[PDB]
Amino acid sequence: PVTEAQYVAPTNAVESKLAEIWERVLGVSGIGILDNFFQIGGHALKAMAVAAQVHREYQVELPLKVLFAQPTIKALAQYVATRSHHHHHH
Repeated sequence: PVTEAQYVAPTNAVESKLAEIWERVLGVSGIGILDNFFQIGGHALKAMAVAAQVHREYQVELPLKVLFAQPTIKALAQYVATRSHHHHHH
């Protein structure tokens, strides 16, 4: 009960790349930062397919637990961004 905004195109490059990837998986155009993946027509099978190309592209694991909990470009962009950053596992 918070995804009530109108379509808003991605404005940060990360968001912009994920929105493109969604268009290639869903076969539609106009993916926004607030577009709820499941509302667009996507489902679990599609969600797992997103993580497949993204894991190889962004070098990062995306479990369904994140995709389903936060089915939005904004969420994935931040979840991915914080992981792509320079960690210090040492």
